[PDB]
Amino acid sequence: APAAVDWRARGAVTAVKDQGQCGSCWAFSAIGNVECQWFLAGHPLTNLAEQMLVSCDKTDSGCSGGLMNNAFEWIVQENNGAVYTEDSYPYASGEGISPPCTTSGHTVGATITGHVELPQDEAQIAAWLAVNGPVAVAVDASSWMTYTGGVMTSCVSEQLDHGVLLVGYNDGAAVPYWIIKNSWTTQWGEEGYIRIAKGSNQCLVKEEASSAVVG
Ligand SMILES: *[C@H](CS(=O)(=O)c1ccccc1)[C@H](CCCC)NC(=O)[C@@H]1CCCC[C@H]1C(=O)c1ccc(Cl)cc1
Repeated sequence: APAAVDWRARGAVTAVKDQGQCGSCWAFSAIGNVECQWFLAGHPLTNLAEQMLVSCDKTDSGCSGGLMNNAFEWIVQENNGAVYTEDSYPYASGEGISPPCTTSGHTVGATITGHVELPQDEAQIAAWLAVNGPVAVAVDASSWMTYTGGVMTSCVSEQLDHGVLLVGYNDGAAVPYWIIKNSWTTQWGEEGYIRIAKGSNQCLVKEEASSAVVG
């Protein structure tokens, strides 16, 4: 695999979003992944609608949490593969209450056919991401509240509680790291991103790595 990859530099990653006071991280993780996969399938970079999952994916629990894999399955199994544009289905859960699903008045922005579940192995996740693009992951982010930058080297790695998006890595740096997109505005971390040390399963990053497939 390449020594280093950063999908942001290819133009493949949308702007950092803001989940607000809702536990909808899982939806931002899944949607961010789809956004990138859709672009990498040869389509214009498009902001897609977390609110569609938060409100309409009843396998998951909206502002009380969810799984990215369930989101990918819901899109395929319950919405004919379709993901609406953010423009047509704006986020409406920032205060912590997700409104009822609305099926009308939205515009399809992307489609997916399925999803893959990646090995629990940082090297194999990196090799896959180098070729196929950004990957949704679950992490322990309990220690992330105060992060303002730098490579995180002592992440509390005890329980999965957050969903984020791997967009790159760097194996050659003095402390090798993952490059991770979060959903807590650009005011958090490194313009909304975090780097965590790579190779020691920091924050349990290898446990639940997956990606949508665009056909
Ligand atoms: C998003 C994480 S968060 O709210 O951004 C956050 C806040 C403080 C510290 C760290 C993170 C949500 C929060 C749910 C509960 C408020 N997390 C998730 O949805 C997790 C994402 C990865 C897999 C596990 C998942 C989770 O905790 C969960 C899934 C399903 C159900 Cl029913 C409940 C929880």
